[PDB]
Amino acid sequence: MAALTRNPQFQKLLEWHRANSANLKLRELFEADPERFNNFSLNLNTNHGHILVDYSKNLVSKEVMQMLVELAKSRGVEAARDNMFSGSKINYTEDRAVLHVALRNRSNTPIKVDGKDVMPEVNRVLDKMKSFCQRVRSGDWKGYTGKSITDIINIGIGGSDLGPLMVTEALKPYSKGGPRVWFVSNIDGTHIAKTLASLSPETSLFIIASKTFTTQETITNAETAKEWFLEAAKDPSAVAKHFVALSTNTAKVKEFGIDPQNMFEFWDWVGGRYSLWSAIGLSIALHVGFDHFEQLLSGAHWMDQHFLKTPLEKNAPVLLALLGIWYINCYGCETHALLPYDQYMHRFAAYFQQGDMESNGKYITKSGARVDHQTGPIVWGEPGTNGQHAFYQLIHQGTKMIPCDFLIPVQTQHPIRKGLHHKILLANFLAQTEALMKGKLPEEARKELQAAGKSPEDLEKLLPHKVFEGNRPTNSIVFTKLTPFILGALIAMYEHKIFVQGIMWDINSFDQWGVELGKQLAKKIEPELEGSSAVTSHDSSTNGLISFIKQQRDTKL
Amino acid sequence: MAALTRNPQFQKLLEWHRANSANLKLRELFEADPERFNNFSLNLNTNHGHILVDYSKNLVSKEVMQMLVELAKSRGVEAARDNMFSGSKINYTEDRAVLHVALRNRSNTPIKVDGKDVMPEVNRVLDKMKSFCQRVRSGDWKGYTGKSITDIINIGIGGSDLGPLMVTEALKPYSKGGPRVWFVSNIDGTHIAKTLASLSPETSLFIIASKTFTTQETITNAETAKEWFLEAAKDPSAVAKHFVALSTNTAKVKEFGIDPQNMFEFWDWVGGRYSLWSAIGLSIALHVGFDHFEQLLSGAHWMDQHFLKTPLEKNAPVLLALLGIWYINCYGCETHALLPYDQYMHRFAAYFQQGDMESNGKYITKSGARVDHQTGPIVWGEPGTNGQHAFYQLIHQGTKMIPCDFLIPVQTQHPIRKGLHHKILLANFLAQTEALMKGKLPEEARKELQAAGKSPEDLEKLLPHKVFEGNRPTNSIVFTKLTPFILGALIAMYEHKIFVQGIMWDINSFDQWGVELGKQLAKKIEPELEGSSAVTSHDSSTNGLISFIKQQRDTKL
Repeated sequence: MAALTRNPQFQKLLEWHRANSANLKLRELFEADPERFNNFSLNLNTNHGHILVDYSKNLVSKEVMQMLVELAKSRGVEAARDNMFSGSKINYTEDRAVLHVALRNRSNTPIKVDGKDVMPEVNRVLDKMKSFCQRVRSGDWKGYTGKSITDIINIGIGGSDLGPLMVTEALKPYSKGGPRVWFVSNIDGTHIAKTLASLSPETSLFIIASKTFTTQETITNAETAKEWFLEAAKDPSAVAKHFVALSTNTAKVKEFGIDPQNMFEFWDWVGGRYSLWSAIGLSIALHVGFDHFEQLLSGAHWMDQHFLKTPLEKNAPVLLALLGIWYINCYGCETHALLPYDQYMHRFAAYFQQGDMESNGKYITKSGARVDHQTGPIVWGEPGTNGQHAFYQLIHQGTKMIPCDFLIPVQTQHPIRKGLHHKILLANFLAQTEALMKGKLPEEARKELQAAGKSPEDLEKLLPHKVFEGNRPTNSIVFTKLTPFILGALIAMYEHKIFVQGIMWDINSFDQWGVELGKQLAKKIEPELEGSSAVTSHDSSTNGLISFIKQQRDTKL
Repeated sequence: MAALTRNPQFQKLLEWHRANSANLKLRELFEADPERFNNFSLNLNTNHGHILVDYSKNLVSKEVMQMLVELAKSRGVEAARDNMFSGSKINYTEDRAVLHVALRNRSNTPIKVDGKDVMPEVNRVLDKMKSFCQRVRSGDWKGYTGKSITDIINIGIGGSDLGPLMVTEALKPYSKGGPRVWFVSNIDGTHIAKTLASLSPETSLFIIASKTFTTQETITNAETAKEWFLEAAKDPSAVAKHFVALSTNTAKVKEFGIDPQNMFEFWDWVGGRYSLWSAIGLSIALHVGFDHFEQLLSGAHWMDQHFLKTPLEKNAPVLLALLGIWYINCYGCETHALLPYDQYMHRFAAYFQQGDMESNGKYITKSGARVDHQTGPIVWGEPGTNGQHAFYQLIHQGTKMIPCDFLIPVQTQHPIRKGLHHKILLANFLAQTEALMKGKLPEEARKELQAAGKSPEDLEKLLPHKVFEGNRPTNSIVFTKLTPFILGALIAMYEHKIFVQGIMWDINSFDQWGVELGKQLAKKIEPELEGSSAVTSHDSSTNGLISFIKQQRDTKL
């Protein structure tokens, strides 16, 4: 088997689930214990706002939580965590440290890799970012015609895109005095084309985000941007005024036409999907200002310290991880829904699709043996209340068990109409988890149908359709306000949840070998598309699709 | 038990799956039969472009497809379809017809409800839409200060939002010379606030989209918009120049204060999640022009006729539906991924989250029996290559089986860099399904590591991590170009897929009782948020969360 399934604490948990889980009813758990909320929630005071992690509406008892905590311990979570924080090379397939925690280490306590403190270099790059932010935001940095920059365009894929996009979207209110920010990520020419259509080459600055500076899609997009730029500027020396790099490849950066002074470095122990805290976050710092960027880092730092210092049984990311293990490995739930009741957080779910799924969508353990159990879930979601009018029908009355995290700030950035909109938003946030837990009994629905004037025959037919079975578990994560600090804390919290789950499954949360095959096959297909000659080098489907492409590309519609 | 599980053709299929499915290996199926693509694909000629539905990379044989088609016949799919098209009241819990097909019935062949042809009224409203679009787009329609309209704002949620938003996004290249379109949907005040911040009351036209005209989010947003407008206009008569309604509820439209001549009517047999084809599509027609809206309808009509007239074994929506049944009810796959390799289609998956999940996320059958089998899947996805660089790690090397539909136009709207971007996009579209099908055997990975010059120890350490198990099934849907017509055909294709699955599960695809409970509970919580006193009326979590809200809402951050 595998490390997890051979673990006696896991076997005990699974056996208990088999024997007892059918008896777990949320309605009954709350009725039996008025202290349930108090005992199954964490009210975290960060000194810059509170984060309430309410996990009480979960299918767990004290005994279940105890078994889960014991499993975390016996899977080595405490030791593994300390190893991450100390710069041990826990990314074992690539033999790398995992040090996104160093990027936001505001305390500056030395963290060594290969015997050398990484903090001086972390802080040097941060200082460089700060100086660049001053130059651009002040208007001192001039474009090729001598005008201040009004637009910043981040070009990057995956981890070089999702974080900066999600964070600038979430922190939009903090962008007064900052340039507009745009994100180009898709190789699909539509993306860069529609972006450039609304820009002036005189006042636009491009941030090319790529560690190697050879990333195909990113560099292609970058080269398209440069071509567009040079059509107007007609001077290759002007490129340095309008293009900067988040990279370590000095030579390639120089060759592109970027001044190497404007290459913002990061390190191999910064995973792409954990990189917004590094140089990769430059577009964030430009948009909302360096002070706000430091606040974002500080919030993550607070959560890192919480994760590091807190006993497992009251440790927010650990508990979220454990509830996930319960639903994934005991209930067999494929998915995890992230439902922020916040329009600014509209890209939060998409972000954690990479953060969670690329980390933990794995099947080989540390020993090299295949898992014989489930690993990472499919993450998905849309903001409330919109989701209520799209897919909550299935959550309430479908055939899937779907653990959901509901998230909301207490204070809105836009308290319009004396708080009326936010009052309604909050009411829905609370009602939905209540509804998912309680459901609606036949006796409740029957009375409603009778009052509605339904005939005995119509009532009988309609009754089962109107019943809500309930017993659908949720987490409610509520925070004072979505500030840079609080957002930082929330992202870090999920980062550490993902870490804990990865350790428990005995997988590597920090590599991504599963992207390789698609890349290899794409490189082979690219040159085959040119010209009218038949392609026969693949399976008949790939061949047939290519044939269709060649036949249909000249058709006039 | 339920109709599906009692069905002998279903039990035959499931028994076959149990005995034979482990012997289905895609790589070997393709190697053994050069005709596989030919035998398991449909090349549809619409006379306005081709749609290739390639289902050959699925875990199916001729025998499987035969059994599925036989099951469709046994479940009365053709009769149920004919009943939909004829105006039979197949929405049995609400006693309503289901006639989104009437909305786009370009043939104008009578379709009767209660003995009365619906087509005259369908066409009357379409004519009203056409006339209104001409007046606004030409600049003839003037605001309260005598200026042409520059901005249209759709206010609506769910079915009154997702379609118009998805379609205007997808058809963006067709919007030249149209007014800017905005979508306000969330009750979250952020949504309307940041929209109004960018607008002038003098040049903005609001479109209040609501079937019932009583949805709290929509009416509240609409009232906020009206208040903002009237603060500037200071004249109630001016509202008629700036507010129109799309609804079935004349009385509530009048009550809100909208001119009866400013109401674009639809009917109870138009489901919200099937409503973009109706008056609800007004924002589409305004943005891209009524001619392009007619083309969208015409494409849907083509697909309607395809669905109606084609033998099941060669019927695109039927085959897509059957493959889904295979994966859901035999393999037990919770999810269905929609992955359009098209940035314009970035909201396609979100649209079908409602279309699919609100339709088929059900648990009660026509007989009144609770299902003892799975119904609708969780739909999710991001456009390629964005999703590709976020979560494909899990699709390739996780522990979940995830049916994926890959979609792409052969011709891009933006053939920049002499087609370079689209070449890369196409190569990745093709390579990913190739990779998912083929995988990479241990011996193949071994040879690669050998060639890289890895030591025996390093090779052995890395080997298992480099293996791709493959055998991951996909559909590839490729079409000449994403025109209004082709988009209409594609949306209708999935609508009918959803219909077929619903009939086979014996559920009602056209009601949505599951949204009621959340609405009820939110109304109760609303007034409880007012004031500083503790709430004790609910379970301890709901109470505790309310306590947190009250304690945290006055903290200065």
